[PDB]
Amino acid sequence: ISRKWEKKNKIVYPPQLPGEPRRPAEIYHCRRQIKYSKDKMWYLAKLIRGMSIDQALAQLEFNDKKGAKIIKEVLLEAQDMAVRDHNVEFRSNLYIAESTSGRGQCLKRIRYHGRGRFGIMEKVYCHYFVKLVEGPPPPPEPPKTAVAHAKEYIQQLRSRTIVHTL
Amino acid sequence: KSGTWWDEHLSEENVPFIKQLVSDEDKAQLASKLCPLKDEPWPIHPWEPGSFRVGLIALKLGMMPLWTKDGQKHVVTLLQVQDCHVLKYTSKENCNGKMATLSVGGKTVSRFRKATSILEFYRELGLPPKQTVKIFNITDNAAIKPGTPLYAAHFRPGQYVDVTAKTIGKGFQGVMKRWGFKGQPATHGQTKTHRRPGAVATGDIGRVWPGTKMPGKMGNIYRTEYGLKVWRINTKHNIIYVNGSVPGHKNCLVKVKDSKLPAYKDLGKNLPFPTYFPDGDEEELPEDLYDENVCQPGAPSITFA
Amino acid sequence: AAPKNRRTIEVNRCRRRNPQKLIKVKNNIDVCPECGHLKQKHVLCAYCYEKVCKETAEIRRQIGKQEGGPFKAPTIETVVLYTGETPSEQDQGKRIIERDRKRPSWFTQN
Amino acid sequence: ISHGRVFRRMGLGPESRIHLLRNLLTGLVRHERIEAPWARVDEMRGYAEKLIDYGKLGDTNERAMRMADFWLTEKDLIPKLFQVLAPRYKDQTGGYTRMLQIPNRSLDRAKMAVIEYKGNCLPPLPLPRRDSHLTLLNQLLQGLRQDLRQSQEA
Amino acid sequence: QLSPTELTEMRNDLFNKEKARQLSLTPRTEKIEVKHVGKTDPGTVFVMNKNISTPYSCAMHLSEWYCRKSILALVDGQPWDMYKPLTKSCEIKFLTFKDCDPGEVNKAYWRSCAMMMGCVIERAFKDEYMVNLVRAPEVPVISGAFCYDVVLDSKLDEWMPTKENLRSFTKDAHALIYKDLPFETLEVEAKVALEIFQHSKYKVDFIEEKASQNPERIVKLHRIGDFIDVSEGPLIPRTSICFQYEVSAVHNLQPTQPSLIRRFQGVSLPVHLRAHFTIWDKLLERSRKMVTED
Amino acid sequence: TARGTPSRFLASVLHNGLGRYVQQLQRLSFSVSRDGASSRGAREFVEREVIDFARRNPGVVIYVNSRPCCVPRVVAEYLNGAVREESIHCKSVEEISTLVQKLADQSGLDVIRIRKPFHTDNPSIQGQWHPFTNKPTTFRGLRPREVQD
Amino acid sequence: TEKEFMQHARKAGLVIPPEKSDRSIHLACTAGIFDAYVPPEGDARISSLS
Ligand SMILES: [Mg+2]
Ligand SMILES: [Mg+2]
Ligand SMILES: [Zn+2]
Repeated sequence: ISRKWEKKNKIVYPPQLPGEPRRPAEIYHCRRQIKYSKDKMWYLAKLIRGMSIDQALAQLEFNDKKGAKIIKEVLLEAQDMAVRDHNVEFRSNLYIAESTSGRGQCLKRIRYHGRGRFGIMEKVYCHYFVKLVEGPPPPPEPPKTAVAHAKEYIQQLRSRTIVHTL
Repeated sequence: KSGTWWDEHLSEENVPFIKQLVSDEDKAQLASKLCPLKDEPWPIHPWEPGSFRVGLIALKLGMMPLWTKDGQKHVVTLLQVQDCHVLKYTSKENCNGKMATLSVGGKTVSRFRKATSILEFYRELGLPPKQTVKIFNITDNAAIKPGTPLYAAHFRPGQYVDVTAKTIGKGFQGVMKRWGFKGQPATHGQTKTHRRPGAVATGDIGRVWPGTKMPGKMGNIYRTEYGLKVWRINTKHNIIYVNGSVPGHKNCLVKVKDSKLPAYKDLGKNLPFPTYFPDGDEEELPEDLYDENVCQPGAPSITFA
Repeated sequence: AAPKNRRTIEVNRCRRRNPQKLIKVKNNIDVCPECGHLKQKHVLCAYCYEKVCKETAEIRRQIGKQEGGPFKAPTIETVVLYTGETPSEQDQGKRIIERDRKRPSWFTQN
Repeated sequence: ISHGRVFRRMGLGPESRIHLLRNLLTGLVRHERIEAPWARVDEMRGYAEKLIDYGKLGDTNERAMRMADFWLTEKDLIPKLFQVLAPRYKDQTGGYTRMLQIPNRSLDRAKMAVIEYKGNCLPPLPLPRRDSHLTLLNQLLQGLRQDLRQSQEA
Repeated sequence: QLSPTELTEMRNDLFNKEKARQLSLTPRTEKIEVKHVGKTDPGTVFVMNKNISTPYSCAMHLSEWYCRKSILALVDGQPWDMYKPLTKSCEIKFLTFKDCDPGEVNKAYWRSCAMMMGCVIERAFKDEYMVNLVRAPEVPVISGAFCYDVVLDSKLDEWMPTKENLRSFTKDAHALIYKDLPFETLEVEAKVALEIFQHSKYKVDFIEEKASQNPERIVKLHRIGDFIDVSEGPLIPRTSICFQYEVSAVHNLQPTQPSLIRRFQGVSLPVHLRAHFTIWDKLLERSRKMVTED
Repeated sequence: TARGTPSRFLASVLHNGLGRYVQQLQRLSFSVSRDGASSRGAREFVEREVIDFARRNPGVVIYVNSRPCCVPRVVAEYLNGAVREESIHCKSVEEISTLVQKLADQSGLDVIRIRKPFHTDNPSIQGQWHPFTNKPTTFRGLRPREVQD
Repeated sequence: TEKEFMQHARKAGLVIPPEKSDRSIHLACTAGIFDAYVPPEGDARISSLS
């Protein structure tokens, strides 16, 4: 097995001189061996990806999927140790950086079928990973405007050379 | 970032006030257009051969039996014209077509459920928003100034009209209900085959021809019925009695215009052109305009010869 | 019918990660004016609905204890009374339920 | 094709549908406030509304007594309907019940609803309230109402 | 005299110099126990920094719902600006637009929109013309529109704005809303404000009367972008609070022979109280009518 | 293949040879084992040739380190920073001499596919072709099917 | 198929080593001061009065 996510909270950076700006706080948290499908949990992780911690909690509270409450508690305890142990001033000044699911250890059981046949069913388990970064969520990338298309097309036309010659 | 409706933040004392305020304004706007011939009307031209006038939008009320002096019974669909007006005019050159177009609407609805662009378009027109808008192909001499109301008297008894409306939807349906396939026998060994389409194509092509009759959605599409004559017209309620049945359910909006059949061309010589103007009329129309063959309800019982 | 060829992960990603397959963001979430917990616009607040049920359950428990038997529904009105309360002038001839508690602020007395 | 079909297909059939509605109605009569699936609450609401109308007819009316006998499985509730519920709504011509949406139950995430008879002795539900008249939008509309009111009277 | 582009530069410099001075006289780090009094999440205690922390900072401690919804802060029963630094440990309460009695919130919003609309007056007209504002009347909300008193040059005696001119004013305000400038407040001595607005006689009169009614003889100055105005009472946190903006019309007060007074008028509505297009249209018609204080 | 290997254009280092030629090889480091059959070719090479090679190329520094090793190696460094490491595991003497001589002539640039076998900063002296190069000009330059005044 | 996890873990702290054992934990220092010494008030001023 691999448990690198837990150790990611134990790395310490050297003290920063006043010249350089403030390094935003980051917290790595994960819950292991959840009785859930990693594919099903992926949708919830992608949904709350890139949003604020409190907005994510509101979205997860009213979601009907079972995995929603699991992530909600994981986000709640992640916010707790962030302020308590990670020098986070404002508990609402956090946004989700990366949220994803990984396959856990699963058992193999027999599913009976007719005519004496059988099928190997699998009790799926999965992990959930989440990283929280202090500060307001970054703005989403604006749609690429028509003028942006215009200059890009000009650049391609200006970057062409006479090929297969001197 | 959150959706909203008109009465979301209104208190208990403000909801009735707003509801009556818009209601009063809507009635005032509608009543301000009752005199089109005095509000600088467009020039009126005499009828000429090959001229096409504007149509109407009505609401399908229902059907009643109707008898004639011959003794036969015919069913008639009640088409009521309510709040029908001309919205805008597009010239032939602007509309890049063979004939100019005219926009007509009807069945005024609430302003709180309309788009911002539509609301401001009706704001300058000085009319409440309509439920549906239809485009009629007309000639240059048949132009009508926007804001002019229209009535069921635009048509006359003995005239053949065409009606187009969306048919009654029936959702996803099988081949038997949709295309009238014969199906399969219910007994004699048939196994799970009683409404199946069966073969869809031949084996050599190795594909399915486009347009093949297949199970799918039915209805909720625009269909037009031709060759429908007008037996009776009610002036007071603005109701047209068109012969036969028309597509669409009850209380549905149907676009009405003159018949396009070749045998019925050049029949608008005596019809109003470009439309009927009750305000400028010298005389008042009767309550009901009947057909020559239509027996009036108050007339004595028919005795045949 | 059986699959003819194995579907590649590129095709599966295009299907599983389709925009309509994703969970849509809800924009009808607001804070409850009373308790401060999240609630939907058209749905009663979970905190306030649940606290009413517990009080209702306690009163109903007192209802049955005073009732003391099935098929004995009273033919009179019922009024619940809290500690330090007396029957009102209009509260006469109606079944009285005694609650060993202080009347809640949200439970306005008629 | 279901056009104009005003009755839902619930339970094991028409007999089961009536029985399920009857059980919900009986609990609504006895407890004055019940919670049930949203669709079942909406269907049962019409039957609950009409019960008081039969109750207002009086217990001496034989038609109402037969209807109350069938629709109330517990016979002790019949005196309550004819002597408690009906006198309470004698001045009210409609809307005896109010129906609200509650958060979905955790068992199966079903759409839940609560229906209760008005004028009950239970603690009031957290009914949704419209905006107060003292807010900025209401005040501006109130000012428009007054100025319009003073314009027409003069 | 001094050009307008340099007048803003020196006024901003004076505002920054005063703000630095207020921070300098303040000690490094002191703790004030601010207790949260309200119907939601009671008993919470905020140990913040004096003259550094703000009611907004306490709001971020709880959740973003307070930050987004709380338009005004209630300190010890008197209104407090959202971004105004706290001076002592005291109980705190937050107010929203959709409250039982949002009278102070509406009044704060009414004065906030006056400054925004008042700000675009100077930038609207030509550089050759001169514009000197008089004051911001405390017009009631129920009047239907907020008003600002402006005086124009002797060239525009008979000049009245048309529809396009009023449209241009709205476009500038919407750009001002789009830029999302927070409202910055500063409590300063009367003499300090007098030298800031020494080039405006009306502002000098406004400062001296504000100091007269104030026993401490201190006035509050609010800053938006590069614009500084003398306003009475707390304002909304940022310019993004208002959603629908429009200036109704321009009216001339009487008499005009001693001095020409132009009463510009407009109406606004915030995001939390968004209205329908038809409802907003009727409010615009009502706001176009002239309004006077009682 | 070319599609799976990065390419570059033909070029030199600081226009070497334009005014004078500068030897691109700058340093050589040799690892030789005193005992071991793998270093016999390397050993005899430095007994008879490394002296003559050093005199031939005075601008190249040669280091000969004698340490135990299983694979003799030679490391070449160039002025552009490129480092080349070649093994001398069990080769003869006449072929290491050719190998060593080859590194001297190399310019140190990457030995990858060359897009063009020629390179020049001035491909044209009379001007590059443009659509108007062979187009006559009419009176006042009137466009086709147009009139003036 | 019958394969399962090895989830036989019982919560265990570090409280008491097994008893009736000659070997015992050797302590190097005491838990707390044997007698508490109360500092006199005003010792900060006594610091000035060296
Ligand atoms: Mg078997
Ligand atoms: Mg249908
Ligand atoms: Zn609540």
